[PDB]
Amino acid sequence: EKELIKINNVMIHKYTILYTSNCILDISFGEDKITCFNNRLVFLERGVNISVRIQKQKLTEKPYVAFRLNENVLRHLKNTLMIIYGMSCRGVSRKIMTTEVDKMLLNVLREMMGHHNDDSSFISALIYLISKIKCNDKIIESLYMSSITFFTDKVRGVIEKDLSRKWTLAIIADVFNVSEITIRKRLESEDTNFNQILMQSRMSKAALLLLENSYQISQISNMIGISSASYFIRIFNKHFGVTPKQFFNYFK
Amino acid sequence: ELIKINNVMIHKYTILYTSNCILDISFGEDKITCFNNRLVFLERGVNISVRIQKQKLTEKPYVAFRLNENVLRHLKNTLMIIYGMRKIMTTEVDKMLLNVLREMMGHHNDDSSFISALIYLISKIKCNDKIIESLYMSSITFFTDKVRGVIEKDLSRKWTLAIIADVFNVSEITIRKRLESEDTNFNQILMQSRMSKAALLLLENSYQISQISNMIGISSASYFIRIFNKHFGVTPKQFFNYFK
Repeated sequence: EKELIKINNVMIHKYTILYTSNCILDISFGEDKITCFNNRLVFLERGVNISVRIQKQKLTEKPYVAFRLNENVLRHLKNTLMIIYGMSCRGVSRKIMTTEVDKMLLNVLREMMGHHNDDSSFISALIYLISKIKCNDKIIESLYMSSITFFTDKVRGVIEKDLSRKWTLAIIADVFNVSEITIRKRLESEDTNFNQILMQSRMSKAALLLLENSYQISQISNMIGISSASYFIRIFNKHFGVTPKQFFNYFK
Repeated sequence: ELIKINNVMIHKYTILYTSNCILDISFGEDKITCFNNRLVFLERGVNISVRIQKQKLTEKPYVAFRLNENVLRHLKNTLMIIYGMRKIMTTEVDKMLLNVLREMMGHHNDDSSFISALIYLISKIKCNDKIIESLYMSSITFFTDKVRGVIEKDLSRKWTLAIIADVFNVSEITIRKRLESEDTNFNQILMQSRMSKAALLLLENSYQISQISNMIGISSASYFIRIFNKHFGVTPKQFFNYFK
């Protein structure tokens, strides 16, 4: 295989926490850059766009461990911790943060991995994890910032109910009962456009499907409303700077 | 080594780790046993007897956590969030719990981080539903509660049912009857208010019983000691001997 990879156009759709089990992680956020080694934790503010360069330690193994917080769970943390702590602008050091993982936490993380669909015990274990972190002040700010719902999210959340649907601005306009114009403007106010949001959401999904049981490219291509498997690989590659195959191989 | 201790009333939710003791709990006339190395979950407001057996004599038999006002107020909003929408319980401790316990002990006066350590621990115990429910129960505010606060304004002060009437600008009948609908009496509340302060003070400093007797508003030091032994089934002396 190969131990280095570089991936672009990575929007963080949901607050993500990374533990660099097996890899050293260089994150290019805007004109800034940020580095995560080895046994360590990374907090990624919802809604950042990045490039990343990942160097593996062991090539038999998957470069890091990932926690995506769905919107329910993110809402629960935020409220919880804003009662427990509180609200004593934001760039770089406030969005992407790292911290050293002592053996205590390492095993807390192991427990958090076990907890697929047990959100009770997961939000619990996370509150505690965060209680063990220095400069958790900015994590909790970061969670506040990540809770804010934008119209973009409203759109995305609809789209994402079925990505394979053949979505058009015209359709979405209709979903909001608002003029086609309005949608494009509301998005522009939030510095995006529909077809972009659609690209993103598809390519995200595409990527998450690869990393699974796995399906074939046609399947996945179909699953995200793309016609040609050959064609999909093209857009995917242009988007992440890698083909679906390279990517699966690196991660699965 | 071994001691038997009676009529122990819990004002604020309590957990045990039986680090260095095997603990046999009489709740009602059921008797419950926690072997060495066990967690124990104790509804606020309960009255029990315990028989405590130390393994090593140079340690305190156990670790006890008693929860204050802020803490359980926060738990409620918070665990309500995390769960959403059966008095004494015991359970086994793995290495994970065991360490968290340690860290709980080290959050001397850290609200935020203890609250947090706690929430997680709860979530790691089977049938915690019951433990969370026990925490619901303990959050509810009663009249007995309001009284104790007022009694606690100053334990040494000369409380009579008559003076309490004065203090709430209400009849003495109101007082005793609101308690009777809660199936308790003023002197039991006053008993345990004083016996609480007393038992706690014994282990805190090595201050004289005279001082303590002053502190809880008892005129005779002789009088105190006999109330104590009749309450807890051991004298002030043996009790300090055991736990310190």
